[PDB]
Amino acid sequence: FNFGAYHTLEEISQEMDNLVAEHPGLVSKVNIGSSFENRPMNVLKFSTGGDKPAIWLDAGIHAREWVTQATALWTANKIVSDYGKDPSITSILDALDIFLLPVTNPDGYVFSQTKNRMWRKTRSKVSAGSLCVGVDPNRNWDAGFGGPGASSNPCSDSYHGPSANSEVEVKSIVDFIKSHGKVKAFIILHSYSQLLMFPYGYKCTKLDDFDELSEVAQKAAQSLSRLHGTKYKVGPICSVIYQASGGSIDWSYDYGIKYSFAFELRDTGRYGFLLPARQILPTAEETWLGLKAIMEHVRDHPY
Amino acid sequence: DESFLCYQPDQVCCFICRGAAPLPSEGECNPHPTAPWCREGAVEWVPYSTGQCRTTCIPYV
Ligand SMILES: N[C@H](CCC(=O)O)C(=O)O
Ligand SMILES: [Zn+2]
Repeated sequence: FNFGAYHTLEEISQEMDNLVAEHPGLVSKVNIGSSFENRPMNVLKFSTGGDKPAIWLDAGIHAREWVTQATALWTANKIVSDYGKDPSITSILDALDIFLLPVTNPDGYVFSQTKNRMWRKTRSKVSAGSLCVGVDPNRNWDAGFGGPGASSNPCSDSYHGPSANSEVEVKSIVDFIKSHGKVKAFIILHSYSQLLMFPYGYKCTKLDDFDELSEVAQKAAQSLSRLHGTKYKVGPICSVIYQASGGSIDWSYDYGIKYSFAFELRDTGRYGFLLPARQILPTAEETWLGLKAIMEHVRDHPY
Repeated sequence: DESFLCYQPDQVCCFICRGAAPLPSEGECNPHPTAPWCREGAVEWVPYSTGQCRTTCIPYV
């Protein structure tokens, strides 16, 4: 399997199944729902066993950000390859389970690979009258739903949908998290801009855990930087990128999940969403150092 | 000079202006602190409306 190339959804699913079959005592596949076009929403669960808290990690909520899905897939392989050898991932997995959703919007991903390379949204049909397709799945969460930075126009790239959790992909994630009940970190991957962010996107005020989330984000950005010299900027969503009501980490934080972070991966605009395949591996490797720093902090600070 | 953010169907644009504000054709616009990306790209002063503005845009990311 070549982790340094973009793959079709069929290729991704096969590799997820190959991972499970070659590491049965550590990885399992959990289906949490289905897409609008009825494709299975499969999460990989990494666990050493026992009733324990968990970290949620997702990628590809926006179809066109192909470096995210590729990074999530390489990350799955990196956990299984390093478990038992690297002391840090080994001790992380003694304390916590990791849930990883590589392709959060499978319908959009396939549409972007076959018809439109810039597609962002889901592929649901609009309940109007509308002639436009799809909802922005990162404006559909119940956290300042409908506010600034989200549109009521179905033809917009930031359309919020008719109501919070209208998209089955999003409702499938919310239902899993609420049923699980012990999720302690929520991390979502987007591309581009090179930013490591924490709540609020729906408002520009400081959240209660500002000082701790800022320090954790700065430490992760530091660790990321050390491999290839790539520099990230850190801050709340609202001030470092833009206001964006109805986002996932605003929902997770307000639900009580304190370590809620968002990455904008590589690049800063030279290639944008069309990141060369030659940059997949360098992007995934350095992102792993940032991810590991955040998970170490979750491991060391139970709540 | 005041700084603004405008939401459009396919992109987000910031405007840094002196003696003007974005026109209604620029989308849904309100005053907003500048973000990192805005300062980097909005480098040139151009005649805008009744004044002058610097502007740059990014896609929803
Ligand atoms: N447009 C945003 C990027 C970061 C965010 O606002 O949370 C998103 O919804 O993907
Ligand atoms: Zn995105």
